[PDB]
Amino acid sequence: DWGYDDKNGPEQWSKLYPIANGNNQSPVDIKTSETKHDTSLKPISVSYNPATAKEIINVGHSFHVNFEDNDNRSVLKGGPFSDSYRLFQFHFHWGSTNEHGSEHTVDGVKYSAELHVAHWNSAKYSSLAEAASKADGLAVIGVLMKVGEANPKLQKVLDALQAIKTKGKRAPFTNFDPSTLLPSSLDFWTYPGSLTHPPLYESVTWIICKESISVSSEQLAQFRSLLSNVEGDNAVPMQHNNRPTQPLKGRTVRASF
Ligand SMILES: NS(=O)(=O)c1ccc(NC(=O)NCCNCc2ccc(F)cc2)cc1
Ligand SMILES: [Zn+2]
Repeated sequence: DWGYDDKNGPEQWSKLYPIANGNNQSPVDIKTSETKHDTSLKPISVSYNPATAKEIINVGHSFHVNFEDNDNRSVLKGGPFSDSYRLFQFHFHWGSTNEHGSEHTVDGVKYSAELHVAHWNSAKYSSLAEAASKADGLAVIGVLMKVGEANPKLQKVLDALQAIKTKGKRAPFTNFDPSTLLPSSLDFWTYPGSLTHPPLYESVTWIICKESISVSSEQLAQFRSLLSNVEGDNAVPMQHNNRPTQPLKGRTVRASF
């Protein structure tokens, strides 16, 4: 089993998953003086149906909000993509304290948390399971979360956590459009990368928003009060789940702006 402890964490993942030392690993530090503006990048277009929201689940190291993905009711288009990508999940990463928590960094600056909105290429593949290992299979929007004022748009998510406190618990999570969590501007960086935890597939086209969203210190505390243990065991809070940034290995981060 992999995790984020010193024994099973990011620094040891390569033992079980050798791709952890690959050439397209995520997250990365975005150095803005080295980004390349691309005039061929179109605007990001998201159109999500709130009826596709399905379920929230404690997965031990984090929690996931999953969506019905049987059709194109909820899609991401534009940016670097010619294909439509179907929403299937969003989740967060956070750190042990406010000073860190994001996965991507910008000019070395660490933010308090990071939102990931994940999609799969339904123009080319028939399912998430098929798409997840293909180089053009996944598209994930990352939004950096800067500690400050409480973010009211997180409210439904935060209010749901008390029903999935321990590992494996799950509950209906319906009628929610996660485009309400995105920043007002969708100016972005993009680069070819990977899942940020095992199985670390190098299948993700990343879309990192330039604008951050807010989160309060107490809202972050609610994430960290989720438990990684199963019901009845000694409580083990989910203190953190962000991977360190990884070498670019010659990749180009492109800017839409
Ligand atoms: N933090 S993140 O990079 O946004 C991020 C991290 C992890 C995920 N999870 C997945 O992608 N699960 C797909 C796994 N499907 C089973 C499977 C697929 C292929 C295969 F060969 C064997 C089994 C999503 C986003
Ligand atoms: Zn993630």
